[PDB]
Amino acid sequence: SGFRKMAFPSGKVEGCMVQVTCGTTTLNGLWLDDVVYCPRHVICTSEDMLNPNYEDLLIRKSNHNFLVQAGNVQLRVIGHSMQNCVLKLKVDTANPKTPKYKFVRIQPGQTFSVLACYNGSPSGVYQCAMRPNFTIKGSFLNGSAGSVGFNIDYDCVSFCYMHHMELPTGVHAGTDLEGNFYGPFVDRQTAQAAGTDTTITVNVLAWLYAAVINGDRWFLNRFTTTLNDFNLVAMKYNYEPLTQDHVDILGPLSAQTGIAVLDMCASLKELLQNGMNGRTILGSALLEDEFTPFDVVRQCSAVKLQ
Amino acid sequence: SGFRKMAFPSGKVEGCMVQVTCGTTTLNGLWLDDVVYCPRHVICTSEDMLNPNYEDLLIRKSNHNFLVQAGNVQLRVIGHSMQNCVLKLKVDTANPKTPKYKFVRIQPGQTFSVLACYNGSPSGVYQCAMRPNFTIKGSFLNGSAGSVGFNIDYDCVSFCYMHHMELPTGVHAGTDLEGNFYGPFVDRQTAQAAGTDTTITVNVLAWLYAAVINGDRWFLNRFTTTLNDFNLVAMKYNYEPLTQDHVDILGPLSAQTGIAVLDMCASLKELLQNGMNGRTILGSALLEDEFTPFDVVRQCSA
Repeated sequence: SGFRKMAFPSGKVEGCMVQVTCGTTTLNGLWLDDVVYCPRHVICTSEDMLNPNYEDLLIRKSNHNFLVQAGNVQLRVIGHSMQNCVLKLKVDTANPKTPKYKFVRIQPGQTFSVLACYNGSPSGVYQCAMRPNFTIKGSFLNGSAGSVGFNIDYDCVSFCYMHHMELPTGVHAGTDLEGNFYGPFVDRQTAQAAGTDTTITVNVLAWLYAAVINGDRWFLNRFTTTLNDFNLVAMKYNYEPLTQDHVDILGPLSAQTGIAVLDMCASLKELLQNGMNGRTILGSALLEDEFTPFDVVRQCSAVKLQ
Repeated sequence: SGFRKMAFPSGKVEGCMVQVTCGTTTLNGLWLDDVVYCPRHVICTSEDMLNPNYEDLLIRKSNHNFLVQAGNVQLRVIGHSMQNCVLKLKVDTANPKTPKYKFVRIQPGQTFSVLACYNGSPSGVYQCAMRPNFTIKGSFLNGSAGSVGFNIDYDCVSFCYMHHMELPTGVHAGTDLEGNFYGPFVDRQTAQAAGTDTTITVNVLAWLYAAVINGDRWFLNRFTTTLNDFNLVAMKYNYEPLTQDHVDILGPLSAQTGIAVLDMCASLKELLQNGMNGRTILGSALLEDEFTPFDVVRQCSA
């Protein structure tokens, strides 16, 4: 029992992290087969970051201006190219530790594990969600760029995030592994702001189910609301609107608990309007929105009476 | 910036997890050099768990009763001995992925990473604190026993916890890697209760320093206190005592932010006596006590 924000074991991704130097800048890269992926702003100097012309910066480079290290093993760079906001370095050696992998672009509300790295070395792992404003509420310092987010299904690693920068409100932005940014952000050291961040309603509901399964049930109401009725309250408290597809996703959690989904919505409604009266839910004083319904299912398996 | 429960990367520990089976009982083992460490209840049926005589149960086993499986390769057990509540199985192959390691017994309030495993196969990793009542609040299902807790210091894995069992409140109980339980618990199926938990005061202060480092500045007040006066309020609010040794541990964070340790004691005293008045600290409406001072510097400094 118990219920924790849990990250995937990071060993497979650790086997892919390398150090990428260009000029005087070191950050992290991802070594898959014979390609190293990393943020293109590794070619900037500290003078270049207000409005870099990345094409112009890159034609000034050659393979000799990149140093890639996989641990103490040197990787000879034999090609480079720029795809959107990621640099792809071709190297003379395919990574023998390459897992089965995919590149996927996740939707807001979906979670993933982050392996934070500095100078090519894994430093920590933790669980994150793509927020509705396309930021990540992470923990990153200077030198973390090129850290990646991922999920593991079976033995296949789905890479979904590569980290580029920190917005001044203390949240983080980055790209998929094809280099397309999540959200309206660009890789420059300019003034940009996260949009208003809303709460992921479906995930809050899944977390409440997790609380019920683990015995925390003080907040339930035998009351049924409607989708339209709930959504009026949702917009008042800056919650993502709830769709019928959200209700479908929560069907299995609903069967295991014997609490219908619109009952749980009425329970969540009452928490929004009245607060939690000084009690906690799963050790938390806030409504938690970074567990997906699948994340809850993996961690709270139960017998079904038939 | 940002502050998050952050575990150490699990790769070096994943290379040590094996599956240990004795009869119809399977749990997790830690393979280091030519030894596998696992909870001794691997040698029990459902019936034995009521009141096991572990010595008599073990002396009835042989090497061949023990199935150790590392991935797709089985290892031969070539000796077995019991150390307190853990079993040490000698295996005929030294783990080529053995990291530099040490075994440490940790104190309440310290944190560690847990690599939850089922059937010898890693499932997930997360941070835990050793509570003052010597339990942890983890996420362990049946079959997770033998999962281990660890810190990584440079190239070295300090193993400090191995999981054994679940208590009636859903908290978890375990041993160090010498098989000595944390807390008054025993590896038998009888009613045992976690003691009254207390808030790890020095960790709360460390978390407040982490807030200020991130920019959450509002709880500060230039009112101050003595250590003896602060603890009087601490006692009443079920907070652990704050020792001079705790004040020393916070010294490095004190000089980073510029806030004297007892000044942050005075601010937390105000937080306890009034509540937070609807605000949050580091995106929490509660005073978080599961980040040590070392955990904070790990996340805010170079």
